[PDB]
Amino acid sequence: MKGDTKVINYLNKLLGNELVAINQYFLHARMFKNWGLKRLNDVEYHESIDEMKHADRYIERILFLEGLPNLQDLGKLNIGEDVEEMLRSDLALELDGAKNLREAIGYADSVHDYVSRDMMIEILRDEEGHIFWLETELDLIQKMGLQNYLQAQIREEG
Amino acid sequence: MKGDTKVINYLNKLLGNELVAINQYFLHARMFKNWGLKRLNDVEYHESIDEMKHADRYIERILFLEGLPNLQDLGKLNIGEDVEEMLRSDLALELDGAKNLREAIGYADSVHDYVSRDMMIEILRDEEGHIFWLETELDLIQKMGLQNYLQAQIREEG
Amino acid sequence: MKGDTKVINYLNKLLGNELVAINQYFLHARMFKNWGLKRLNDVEYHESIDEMKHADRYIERILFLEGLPNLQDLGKLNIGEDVEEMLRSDLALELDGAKNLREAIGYADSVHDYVSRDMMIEILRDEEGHIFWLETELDLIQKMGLQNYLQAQIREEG
Amino acid sequence: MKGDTKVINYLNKLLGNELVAINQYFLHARMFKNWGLKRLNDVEYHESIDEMKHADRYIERILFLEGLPNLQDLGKLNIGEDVEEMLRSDLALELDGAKNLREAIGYADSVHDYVSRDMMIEILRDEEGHIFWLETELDLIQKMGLQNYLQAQIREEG
Amino acid sequence: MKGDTKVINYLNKLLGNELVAINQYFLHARMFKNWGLKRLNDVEYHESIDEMKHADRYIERILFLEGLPNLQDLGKLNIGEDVEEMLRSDLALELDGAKNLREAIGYADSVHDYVSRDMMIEILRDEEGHIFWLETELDLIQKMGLQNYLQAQIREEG
Amino acid sequence: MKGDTKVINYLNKLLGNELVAINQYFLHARMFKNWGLKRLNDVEYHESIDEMKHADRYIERILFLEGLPNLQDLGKLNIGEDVEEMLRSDLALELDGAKNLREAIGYADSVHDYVSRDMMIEILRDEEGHIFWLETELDLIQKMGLQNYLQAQIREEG
Amino acid sequence: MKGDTKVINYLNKLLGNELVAINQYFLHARMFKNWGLKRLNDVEYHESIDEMKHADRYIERILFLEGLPNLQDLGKLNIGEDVEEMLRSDLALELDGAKNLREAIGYADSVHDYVSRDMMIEILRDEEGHIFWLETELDLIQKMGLQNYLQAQIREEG
Repeated sequence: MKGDTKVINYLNKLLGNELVAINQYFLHARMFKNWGLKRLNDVEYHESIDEMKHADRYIERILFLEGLPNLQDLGKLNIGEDVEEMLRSDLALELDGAKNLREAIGYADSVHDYVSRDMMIEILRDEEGHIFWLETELDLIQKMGLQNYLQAQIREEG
Repeated sequence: MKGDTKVINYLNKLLGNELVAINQYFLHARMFKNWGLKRLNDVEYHESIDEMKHADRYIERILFLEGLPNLQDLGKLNIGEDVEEMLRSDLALELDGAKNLREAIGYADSVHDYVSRDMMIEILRDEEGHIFWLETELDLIQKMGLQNYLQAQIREEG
Repeated sequence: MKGDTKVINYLNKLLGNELVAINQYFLHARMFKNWGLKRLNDVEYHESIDEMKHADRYIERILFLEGLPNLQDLGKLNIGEDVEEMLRSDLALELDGAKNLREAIGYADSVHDYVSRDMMIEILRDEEGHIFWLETELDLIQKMGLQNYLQAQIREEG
Repeated sequence: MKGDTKVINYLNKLLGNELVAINQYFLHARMFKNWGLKRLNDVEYHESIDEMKHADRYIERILFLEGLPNLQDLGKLNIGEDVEEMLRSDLALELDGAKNLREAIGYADSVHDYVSRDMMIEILRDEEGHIFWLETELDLIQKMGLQNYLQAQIREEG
Repeated sequence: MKGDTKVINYLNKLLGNELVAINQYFLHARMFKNWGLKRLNDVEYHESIDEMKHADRYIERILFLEGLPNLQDLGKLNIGEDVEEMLRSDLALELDGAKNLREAIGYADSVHDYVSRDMMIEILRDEEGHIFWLETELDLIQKMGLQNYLQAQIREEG
Repeated sequence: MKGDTKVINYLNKLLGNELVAINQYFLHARMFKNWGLKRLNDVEYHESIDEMKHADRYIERILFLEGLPNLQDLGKLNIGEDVEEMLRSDLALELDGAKNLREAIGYADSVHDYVSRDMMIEILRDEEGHIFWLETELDLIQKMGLQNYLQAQIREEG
Repeated sequence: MKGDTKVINYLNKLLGNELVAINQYFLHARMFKNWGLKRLNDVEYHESIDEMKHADRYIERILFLEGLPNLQDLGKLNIGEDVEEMLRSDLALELDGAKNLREAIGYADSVHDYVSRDMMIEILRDEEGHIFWLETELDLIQKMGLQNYLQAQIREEG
């Protein structure tokens, strides 16, 4: 079903955001894992998987709307070197991504692509949940100190 | 069954205490939650629920005794800005409420409303249990230091 | 995550509405219960519980957006003296609340806070379901007469 | 298998009756439901479903006999404005349809289409069961009065 | 609850679209069945059922909003004579309907009927899923040829 | 444990191959899905997942050996436009990847990194299995013709 | 089956390494246990058991190849006096052992004793897993501090 050209462009831009997040979160997860921070590995790895699910939704929607998914261009990753820097990088990435989503959601509404909009709002809802988690962790590092914080990550939280 | 007017006035005063506590504990709970202090959220939230149950008992008793439950007047909340201030505020609230409960229990006995008294003694027993928990938590903050204390709250206890 | 100030003000206004409904529905329920109208107590009590859930959603959303939930100011309750007056009062409360919600949902859209909007639309949907029930019960009082209507409430509808 | 042309015309006429009943009973059901008359909604909705099953049998039979099912022409609905008027309209509809069925069954026998006849007699048996329920309900409205009658519909009849 | 008059008119127009689709899909289904194309009968029949569910939602919403559901006027059916023509007819119907849905969704938003809007968006999401299926099947007819396509329909897919 | 620098360079090169395959196979998969070729979607999607697992093994091994995983550089994808072209592109990618693996396996042996070698041989064994599947499917397209081949993909194989 | 004499000498040397590790890890384990460091006792004890399993494989392989297993000569143990020193001693022991293993694996290949080689690669894979754990724990001591580190060992991890 032929979709709006600019909606398809937005979907490819958002897909682009997801491809960056997938790689950044996956590497951060395994860096966490390599440092023995099992709890952070677990959360970060599942964020990575969650972004794959988002990318999948963008890809299928683009194909349905008869556009061409772009998995070729990969934006800049920002891999941190310590736990706080890594989480702060994820947070900045999520905030950038949420700005893009808001714009796309607004535009999709204006050209009456309510199904694309509905999908993006669900994804945005997922992203704000991740933003909440990040902000909380970043504050906890300051509140309990880095040594306690790292100690709180070495066992899985199940 | 027409009750003693002053007993009903006491029950409305105690109900008023409960209405303040319900709101104060519920907001403190979600503030804890927003900070990632899942254990404190869990306890604080269930205290709020417990105060709803106490309010319910007062409301039903007042109606049975043919009085008019007053849910319209809401006393002063004292919302804290950090964990210790919030727990100290809850404790002061509990101690004030216990003073009121003691007065009512004495008065109900004097006019032979033993069923109202029996109800209030159970509630007082619940409140001293809460007072015990608060005093213990406040002492632990001092004994293990705030950083260790916050760390001990980020996972649910169960 | 720093939210829009006017959205946060809307959320606090809506929270204020919920705090009124919680108390109004709770007292109405126990009045129904005190009269032996078990069916009405059951529905009314669970509406009270449902408004607590709505308040909870507003409170968590406000805290996330870094605003201050206001549980201190309690609006006017309108407690009825007979079944029809109580239900009509609940209905007026719901209709007033729905106007406020519609306005907030519109504005949330205009500043691209689609997650707050999504939350509020779910709540509005709950409220219109409650309005449907109220309108139905009020009509049934007139159609079967008050004596039959009351008789129909004295046993639980499981 | 090439059927009798006039038999096919009868089946299309009967299908036409079913299409009317489907819509009339479906709307009547949801009007009942909207008024809180759950028992009537339940029965009326299932009659609508049963008329769909009848329509289905006609459609399949017509196609087998190599005729063209007519779903395009929709006869007059008679939507009532109150419960008694709605049930009396359903009853008149059933009686008109039973007349049509009797004529078709007689003709089908006459041209030796015994399988179409057998199908139609099963449907006629279903309809007389519905006519029985309607006559009963209409009599009960008079015998117990409308207020009692409506009270008896507000709960599901297990 | 008195709704917006034009929203109600939209809902009746959409209900009208559904009434056409119910009949068109039901007849197409049984034509498929009569040809031995069991897989197409199964999908097409369940589309008809799905459109009945959509109609039900419109009817109940209209009644809640105190309007009058119109089940009397039936728009033009376009019954195909071979498989490709039938599927293309369904597809044109779905596309026409999606246009109406988009228009209604935009208008409901403008008068703050967010619950009617939310219902319609769910329905639009369903229809685009049906549009996807239709486009796929039509392409498969071209890609594998009609003889292979028909062979692929004669057993149930499950 | 500080690894051999050139081994780490090989692992990053092989990771790079995996990153291309992950994206190429995922897009091909959903293209198959969009075409209704359910069997091909299922296989292609699971190949994509298998390459993610391989990438995961490289990333963890690089980190253990104290190198820096490179997820930033993404090589050329070769997305096909029809089924045969897509499978041939996958096959060329796999053959290129196997050449790189053979080189790396030889080199790792020469510097006594037997654990890296052992890991790569397992991965090579997986890739040759995929190569077998691709070559088989490509031959089958020619042997049964494209129309029969496409028909054989529209149902899941399980 | 008469084996290569030099391979057998390698197997006896590696067996000697295992005999040192078995005793060193067992004593470190019970020293940990005596200090109340239950998590470390658990891991260290199971490493000792794993080295017994490795020794067992060497002994059986040596006897099969018709050599004489040497369990008489025991190399130098390096028992640490505090947790960090003990772990660093284990790590140095593992690294020395891996050097010997790589050499033996290389030589087994040159004389085509591929089964001895295959056994040794599995053991090497085990040892690098142990090296990973050791490096991680040593880094965690510095990152969270010894006091937090010790606190993190007093309960079993399972």
